[PDB]
Amino acid sequence: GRVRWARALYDFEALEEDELGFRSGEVVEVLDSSNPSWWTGRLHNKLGLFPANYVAPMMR
Amino acid sequence: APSIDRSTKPA
Repeated sequence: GRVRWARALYDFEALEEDELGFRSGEVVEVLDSSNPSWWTGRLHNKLGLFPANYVAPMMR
Repeated sequence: APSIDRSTKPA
């Protein structure tokens, strides 16, 4: 498969402006999971980086 | 508790 989503099981760790923040039980579409920790994605229509360690993808 | 470091952001 190909993981490319960010499902937050807990709050968001986005402390920066160039990042993106999600909430508990949320689905996010990742645009670039290439990285060893921080991946660049977007929630709904908001673009920003997120913690790939805090949340995990969702293969649907 | 997942710990993320911003010192490794997409670079």
